[PDB]
Amino acid sequence: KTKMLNIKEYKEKLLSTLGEFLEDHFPLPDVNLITLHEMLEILINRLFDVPHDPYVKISDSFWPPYVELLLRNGIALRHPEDPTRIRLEAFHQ
Amino acid sequence: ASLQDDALCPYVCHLLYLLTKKENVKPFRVRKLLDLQAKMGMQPHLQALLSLYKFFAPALISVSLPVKKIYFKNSENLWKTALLAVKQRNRGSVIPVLNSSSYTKECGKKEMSLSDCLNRSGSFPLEQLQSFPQLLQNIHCLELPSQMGSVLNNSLLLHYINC
Amino acid sequence: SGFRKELVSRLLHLHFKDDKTKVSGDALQLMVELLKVFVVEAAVRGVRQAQAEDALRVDVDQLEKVLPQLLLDF
Amino acid sequence: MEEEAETEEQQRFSYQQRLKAAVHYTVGCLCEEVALDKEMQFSKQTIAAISELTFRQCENFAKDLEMFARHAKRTTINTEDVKLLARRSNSLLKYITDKSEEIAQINLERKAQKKKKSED
Amino acid sequence: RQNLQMEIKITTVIQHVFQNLILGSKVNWAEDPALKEIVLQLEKNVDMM
Amino acid sequence: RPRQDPHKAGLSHYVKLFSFYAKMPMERKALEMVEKCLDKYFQHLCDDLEVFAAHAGRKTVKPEDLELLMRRQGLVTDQVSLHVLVERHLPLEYRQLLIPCAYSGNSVFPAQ
Amino acid sequence: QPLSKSTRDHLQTMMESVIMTILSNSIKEKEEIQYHLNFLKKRLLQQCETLKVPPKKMEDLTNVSSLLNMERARDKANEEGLALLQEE
Amino acid sequence: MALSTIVSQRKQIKRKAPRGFLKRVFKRKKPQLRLEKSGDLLVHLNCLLFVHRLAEESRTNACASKCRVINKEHVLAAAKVILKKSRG
Repeated sequence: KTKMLNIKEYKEKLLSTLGEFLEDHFPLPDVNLITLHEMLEILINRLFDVPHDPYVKISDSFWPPYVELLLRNGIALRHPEDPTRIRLEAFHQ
Repeated sequence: ASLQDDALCPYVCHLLYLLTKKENVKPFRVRKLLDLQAKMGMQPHLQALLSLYKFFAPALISVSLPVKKIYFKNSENLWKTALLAVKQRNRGSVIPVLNSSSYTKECGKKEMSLSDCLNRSGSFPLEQLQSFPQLLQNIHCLELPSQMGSVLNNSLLLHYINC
Repeated sequence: SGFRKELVSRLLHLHFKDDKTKVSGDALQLMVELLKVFVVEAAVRGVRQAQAEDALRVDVDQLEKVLPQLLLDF
Repeated sequence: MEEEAETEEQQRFSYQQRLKAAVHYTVGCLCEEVALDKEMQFSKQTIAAISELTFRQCENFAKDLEMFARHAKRTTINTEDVKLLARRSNSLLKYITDKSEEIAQINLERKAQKKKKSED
Repeated sequence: RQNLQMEIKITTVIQHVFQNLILGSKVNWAEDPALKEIVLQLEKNVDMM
Repeated sequence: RPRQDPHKAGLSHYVKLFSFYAKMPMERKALEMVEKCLDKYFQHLCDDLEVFAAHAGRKTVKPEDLELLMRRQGLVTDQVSLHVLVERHLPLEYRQLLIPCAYSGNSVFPAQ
Repeated sequence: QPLSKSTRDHLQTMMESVIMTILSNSIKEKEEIQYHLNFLKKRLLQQCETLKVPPKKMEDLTNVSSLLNMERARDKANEEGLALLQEE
Repeated sequence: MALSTIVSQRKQIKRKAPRGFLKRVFKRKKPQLRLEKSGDLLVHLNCLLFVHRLAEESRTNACASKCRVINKEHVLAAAKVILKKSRG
C-alpha cells in the first residue's frame, strides 16, 4: 500500500501540473474546435481501452496546426498505410 | 531529441555514448534509432551508438559488426592545446571472451518476482567489477560469466572461485 | 460520324465532383472532336502494330501492346 | 428507403449502359471509317475493347477540367482550360489549337451576322 | 499486485508526454523554479519509488 | 589542382542519391546519361511552371502551383496530401519552414 | 449433376454482350426493355443453375477456334509425314 | 574496384539540399520570373520523387534481362517512360 500511496500521490501531482501548463501556454484556440488538452485525453484513453487497435480517425475538430505539434515531437504517429488515422506512442513498452 | 537535426547528429552521438546507462535504454527509444538508420544508411557514429544499446538490452536489438576502427573521428579539438596546460595543472580464441550471464535468464516470465517487486537485494553486474576494492564489497553476490572458461585469465574471478 | 453534342455533356456531368461545375457551349463543342481524335488515334496505332506483325486482321492481342503508350501520350 | 436506393443505384447503373450503348454505337462507326482506307479488318472484340477504353478515358478528362477551372476561380469551364489538357503531346497541341482558332473564326463570323441583323 | 502493474504503466506514459510538450513549447523552464523541479523528476523511474 | 563546373556540382548531389536507391552495382557509363536525364527534366519542369502561373494571371510562382503539378503527376492524390509527402522525405529543418504548427500561445508559423 | 461454373460464366458474359449489342441499335423505350431483358436474363441464370446434366469436361469457349486451327495444322503435317513414310 | 563500375552507396550523404544551385538554374532559364523564398525547397522535393522513380524502373529492367549490373540501355529505357509520366 505504501508503494501505491507514493505512486498515486506522484501521479496526481504530475497530472495537476500538466493541466496548469497547457492552460498557460496553449489557450483555447480563437464546427467547434476542441482544445489540445481535450485531444490528448482522447488518444490516451483509446490506447488503454483498446490495446489491440488504438488508432483514432482525424476529424474536423482537430485543427491541423495542433496535429502537426504532436506529430513533430514524436508524441503521435500516423498509420503506416492510411494517413487519415493517428495513434499514440507506446511509451510504457 | 537533437538526433533529428542532421547538423548536430555526429556530435550528439558522441555525447550520448558517455551518458548512456541501463535505465536510459527504453524500447521506444530503440525504435527511434532504427528509424533514423533507414533514412541515412550506415552512418559510422550510429553504428557505435547502436552497439552500446545492444549490450544493455540484448533482448531487443541484434547487431553484427565487421572488424577495431575508430568510429568517432579523433580530430584535434580547439581546446586540445589548453588541455595540456590544464593537465599540467592537474599533474602539479581458445579461451572464451567475457560476457554477461546468458540472457535466457528470466526469458518468458508471467510477472515480476515478489522480491523484485519489493526491491530486495539483487546481483552485481559483471561489467561494473573492475577493481579490487569493488570486489571486496560484493564477493558474496556476483554474476557468473556465460562461459566459465573465461575465468582462466581474469584475476578477480579467480579469487571468487578460490573459495 | 461524330459524337453528339448532348452525348458528350452527359458523360462529363456524370463525373464532376461539384454540381456547381458548368461547361460553356464553345468548350463543350471543342471537347467533341477531342474524343474523336482519341478514338481515331487508337485505331491507327492498332493498324501499325498489325502491319508489323503482318497479321491479316487486327485482334485484341495487338491492341494491348500499344495500349499503355497511348495513355501516357494523352 | 433501401429498396428505393437500389433502384436509384439501378437507375444509375442503367444510365451507364445507355451511355455505353451510344458510345459503342459511335465507336463502331469510327472503326469502320478507319477500316476502308487502312484496308484492314477489325475483330468484333476490338471495337468492344476500344469502347471500354474510351469510356474510362472520360473520367480522367472530367476531373482535370474541374480541377483546372477551380485553379482560376472560375465555376464554368472555358476553352482555355481545355488547351491545358492537350499539352502532353506537342503534335496534338498544335492540331487542337488550330481547330480552336477555326472555332473562334466561326464565332466571329456568327457575331458579324448578328451585327448585320441588327442593321437590318 | 495487479494494481501495481496498471498504475506504473499509466504514470510512465504521462511522464514522457509531459516531457515532449515542454520541449515543443520552446519555453525556458530553468527560469521558473516551480517548473524546474518537475523537469528533473520526469526521468526518474517510478519503480524505485 | 581541381576545377569543377558549377552546373555539374548541383547534378552530382542527385546522382549519388540515385546510386543509394538503386541498390545494385552500376556502370560508370550509366552515370553521365542520368545527368543528361536530369537537365532535361529541369528544362521541361520550368516550362510547365510558366503556363500554370500564366493561367492564373500572376507571373510569380506560388506553392499551390507546385501542388497542382504534382497532383497531375499522380504523386499527390486524395489520400496522400502535400503535407504527408514533406513529412516522409525531408529533414526537420526543412519541415519547419514548410509545414505550419501552432505553438507558444497559439502562434502559428508559417501563417496559414 | 450440375454443370460447371464456367458454363454460366461464359453464357452470362455473352448475354451481357448481346444485350449491349441489341440495346445499341434501339432508340426509344429504354427502361422497360432493359428491365424485361434483365429479368429474363436472371431467370435464365436460375433455370440453367437448376438444370441437371451428366458429367463432362468442357474447354473455354473463347479459345476453341485457335486451338482447333492448330489441330488442323498438326493434322495435315502428321498425315503427310505418315504418307511419305508408308511410300518409302 | 574498377573505375568503370561504381558499387552501391552504403551510406547516403547528408540530406541537406543544394538550395543555391536550384535558384541559379531556375534563374537562367526563365530570368523574368521571381520565385518565392520557400519555393526552392519544394522543387527539391519534386526532384527527389523523380530520382526515386528512375531508380526503381531501372532496377526492374536489369533484373528482367538477368543482369547484375545496371547498364546504359536499361536506364535509357527507364528514362522514356518516367520523363513522359513526370510531365503533367
